[PDB]
Amino acid sequence: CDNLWVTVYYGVPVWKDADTTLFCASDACVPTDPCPQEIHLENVTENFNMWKNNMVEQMQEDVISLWDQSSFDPIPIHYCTPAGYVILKCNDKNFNGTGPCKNVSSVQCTHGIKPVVSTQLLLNGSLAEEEIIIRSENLTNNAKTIIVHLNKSVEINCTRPSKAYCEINGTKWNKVLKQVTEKLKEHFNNKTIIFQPPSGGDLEITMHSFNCRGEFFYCNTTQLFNNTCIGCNGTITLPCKIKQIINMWQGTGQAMYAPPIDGKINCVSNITGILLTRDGGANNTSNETFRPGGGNIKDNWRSELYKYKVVQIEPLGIA
Amino acid sequence: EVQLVESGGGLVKPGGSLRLSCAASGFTFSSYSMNWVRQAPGRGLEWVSSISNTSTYIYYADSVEGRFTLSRDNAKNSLYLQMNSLRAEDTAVYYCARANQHFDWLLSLLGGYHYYGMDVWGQGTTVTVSSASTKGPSVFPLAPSGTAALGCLVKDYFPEPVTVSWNSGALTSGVHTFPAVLQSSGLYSLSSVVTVPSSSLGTQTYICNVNHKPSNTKVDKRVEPKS
Amino acid sequence: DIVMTQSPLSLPVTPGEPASISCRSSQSLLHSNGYNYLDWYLQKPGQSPQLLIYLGSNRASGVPDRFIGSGSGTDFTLKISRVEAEDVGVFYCMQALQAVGFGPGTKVEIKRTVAAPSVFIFPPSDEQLKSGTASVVCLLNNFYPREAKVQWKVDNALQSGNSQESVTEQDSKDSTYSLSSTLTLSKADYEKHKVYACEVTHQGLSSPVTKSFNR
Ligand SMILES: *[C@@H]1O[C@H](CO[C@@H]2O[C@@H](C)[C@@H](O)[C@@H](O)[C@@H]2O)[C@@H](O[C@@H]2O[C@H](CO)[C@@H](O[C@@H]3O[C@H](CO)[C@@H](O)[C@H](O)[C@@H]3O)[C@H](O)[C@H]2NC(C)=O)[C@H](O)[C@H]1NC(C)=O
Ligand SMILES: *[C@@H]1O[C@H](CO)[C@@H](O)[C@H](O)[C@H]1NC(C)=O
Ligand SMILES: *[C@@H]1O[C@H](CO)[C@@H](O)[C@H](O)[C@H]1NC(C)=O
Ligand SMILES: *[C@@H]1O[C@H](CO)[C@@H](O)[C@H](O)[C@H]1NC(C)=O
Ligand SMILES: *[C@@H]1O[C@H](CO)[C@@H](O)[C@H](O)[C@H]1NC(C)=O
Ligand SMILES: *[C@@H]1O[C@H](CO)[C@@H](O)[C@H](O)[C@H]1NC(C)=O
Ligand SMILES: *[C@@H]1O[C@H](CO)[C@@H](O)[C@H](O)[C@H]1NC(C)=O
Ligand SMILES: *[C@@H]1O[C@H](CO)[C@@H](O)[C@H](O)[C@H]1NC(C)=O
Ligand SMILES: *[C@@H]1O[C@H](CO)[C@@H](O)[C@H](O)[C@H]1NC(C)=O
Ligand SMILES: *[C@@H]1O[C@H](CO)[C@@H](O)[C@H](O)[C@H]1NC(C)=O
Ligand SMILES: *[C@@H]1O[C@H](CO)[C@@H](O)[C@H](O)[C@H]1NC(C)=O
Ligand SMILES: *[C@@H]1O[C@H](CO)[C@@H](O)[C@H](O)[C@H]1NC(C)=O
Repeated sequence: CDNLWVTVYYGVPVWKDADTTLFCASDACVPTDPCPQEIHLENVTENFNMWKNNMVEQMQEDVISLWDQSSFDPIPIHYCTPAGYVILKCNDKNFNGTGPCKNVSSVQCTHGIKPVVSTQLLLNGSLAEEEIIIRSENLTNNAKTIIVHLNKSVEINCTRPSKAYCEINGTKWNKVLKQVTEKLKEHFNNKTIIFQPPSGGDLEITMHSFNCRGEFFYCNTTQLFNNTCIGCNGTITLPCKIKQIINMWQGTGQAMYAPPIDGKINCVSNITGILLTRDGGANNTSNETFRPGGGNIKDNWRSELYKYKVVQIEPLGIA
Repeated sequence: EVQLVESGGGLVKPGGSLRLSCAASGFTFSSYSMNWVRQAPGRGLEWVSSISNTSTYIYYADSVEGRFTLSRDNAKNSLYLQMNSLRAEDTAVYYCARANQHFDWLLSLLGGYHYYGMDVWGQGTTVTVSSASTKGPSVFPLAPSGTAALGCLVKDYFPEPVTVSWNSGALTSGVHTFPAVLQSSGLYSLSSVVTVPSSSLGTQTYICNVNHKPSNTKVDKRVEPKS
Repeated sequence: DIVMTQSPLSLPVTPGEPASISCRSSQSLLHSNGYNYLDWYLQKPGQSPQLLIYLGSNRASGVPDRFIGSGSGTDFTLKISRVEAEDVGVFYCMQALQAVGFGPGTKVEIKRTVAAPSVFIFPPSDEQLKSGTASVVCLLNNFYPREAKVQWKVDNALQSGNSQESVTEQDSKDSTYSLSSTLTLSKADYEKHKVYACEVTHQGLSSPVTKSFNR
């Protein structure tokens, strides 16, 4: 069913701003159409918002409906739009996060997005297409989330000996950390950036928590921000704990599990994004403090649904 | 009524711009799609663009996308078409015509069939694109020799048109003036001939009278048997 | 895109007996609505086009009932019962499924008891030789039908992309044609060779009878 022949929209706009019910699709969900469609709207300057979009909500609802009904491993899944409506796509290369981009086309279903459930770091995620790009709502309110969209996938190897661990090639770690340091320095009128392990609260935010094969690993990221790095350059192994019993990222309450088997339990993944936070208060100072925190899992879908925005189709649009 | 009147068109050097307009007068304008359709000299009809009753969903052709621009205001009851930048092959005779619609949902997002009834057509307006302007040298005829024929040749002129008449309007018996062509240099060139009873040669004179007006040059040429 | 074809690319008719031309797309035109998205237009010379049929078979107002549209899907057939001399035009076939597509035209003329051209040949004269080029002219006159070929041959060698041809229109009183082909040569390339000639093959010519000249 390849070929569309007529793939650009000319004339007065024909899409407003709303929000409806979009349904999952993969290969409950439906077969992803193997003939995706795209249409460019020339000389259309558009503006999107990644924090006030009524999508991350539906993603959270589908993820909860997914874990409730539940081998185990993330599945790349789309988000198709009902008839009469269309998803808009911001294809600009270096998108700040919000505001306007001037290269916008319209899909029908989004791209495959595997729902990763982790804090501090983002794994198994699409990389950006140019430089390290930062995203936040307010750059003054230090109690707001902070996303570092990287541009070099870094493999991680979390393994269980049949007190588990995670191996990471530390040289690329030091290099990507130097790059992130460069970009933060730029985004703060060239200030001295400094990092720190997370503060109080449950081990949910103090340790880097993630899911794997059914178990959950909480890692101590002590070394990953050893500022004497900026040894260090050799391959480095973070000891982590297979914490069976967690805090409910399932609504409200808790849950339980069963101890493991005498076999290798291993996840190799791609670190492709970072969740940080900020200190502040006493500033003053010639320094910028940063600890990883985030906490809220919605941020993850935020980080991966920035470019899409639902619109309602109707002719006669008015400028 | 019911009518559309076109305005615009003429010599415009390449890289330039132009504006055509269609004045609508006698129908409910804000209730029909409007379509622009050209026609090269010698070639056939070619659709150019289409725009809907609410000035939405504009379909451009291939040789027109990115260059031309179709605007509208359903109050002034006019069309407007902005041609830029121009190539030498856009030389055509442009036409505007209304057209019924039937919007559809099956063409990805939206999409109507902008054009399916073109009953009322414009008057047609010409648009030429070349370079420079010159006279029109009618460089001699010849009649080498049952019942022969001869005629004048008018080459290397610009622009259209030129008119020839034989013996200052005397002869029309089986005379043929040919539709001019466009040489690879840029100028137009045509010819004109007249079947003459062979015995009438060497007694009655045959003089061709050419009239290139955008140079105010008229010439009279004498056909001499075997020159 | 969508390719459109017509046939026959020329169809001489008679003021009286019927006629029919055909159009074929490359994709079917239905839309699950029952009626086809294809129109039929006419172009009378000098004057602007008209509209004959819209949406498959339905006839526009003002058009006589002698114009019948047929076909569905990919094959379409404009049939005309009875004709007269008001239809000497060019019948175009238009598609309206995706964007808008026209056809190549189906030129229509009158049928005429086939007559044969009287070819004439013209050298370029010393004044044009003094200028800077040389144009030799071959002429077909009072011939029918429109189909004829002119191949330029200098010293029996076949020419190529250097000749321009032009036809007239069906002459009013006789329903015949005339054609002129010009060959352009460099000022000296002319005097390089000796024998020039043109090669005509009209349909009313069993033998490609032709004309030549030296110098
Ligand atoms: C421009 O044209 C569009 C499309 O209409 C089509 O083209 C016109 C040129 C006419 O020839 C029409 O006969 C032809 O169908 C018009 O859009 C249409 O607008 C009307 C109301 O403005 C819509 O009517 C709706 O109908 C539904 C039933 O399905 C009702 O429930 C609604 O309450 C409403 O009345 C109609 O849906 C819409 N066309 C389509 C295909 O949906 C447009 O109004 C016209 N503009 C002007 C200024 O006339
Ligand atoms: C086309 O793009 C230019 C880019 O600056 C913009 O200024 C202009 O407004 C656009 N055209 C329209 C009709 O908005
Ligand atoms: C917009 O972005 C897409 C992909 O990001 C690209 O293919 C397209 O060329 C861009 N638009 C323009 C006008 O270049
Ligand atoms: C959004 O882009 C503007 C530039 O137009 C930039 O100044 C701003 O910092 C960006 N927003 C964020 C949150 O980075
Ligand atoms: C993960 O990284 C590897 C590098 O070997 C790359 O080939 C692969 O495409 C990446 N996949 C994802 C989902 O990031
Ligand atoms: C990543 O971004 C940095 C920005 O400092 C840039 O220098 C580097 O070339 C980028 N690399 C890739 C692979 O995109
Ligand atoms: C962020 O919040 C602070 C309040 O601490 C406010 O002064 C600032 O204006 C906000 N940011 C922007 C871009 O307005
Ligand atoms: C992950 O670690 C195991 C254990 O040392 C190793 O054998 C394997 O090669 C590692 N994975 C990759 C992709 O290198
Ligand atoms: C780790 O990264 C460095 C940085 O270039 C590279 O030279 C080295 O080969 C990497 N190690 C492995 C095992 O890939
Ligand atoms: C992480 O390790 C450091 C020492 O390397 C330790 O002081 C700290 O308590 C550990 N983190 C947690 C949450 O216990
Ligand atoms: C950084 O690494 C060095 C070893 O190279 C170690 O002595 C030091 O305690 C580390 N610092 C932190 C804050 O972990
Ligand atoms: C990411 O995907 C890889 C396979 O591409 C898988 O091994 C890994 O377990 C996934 N990440 C997590 C956190 O499970």
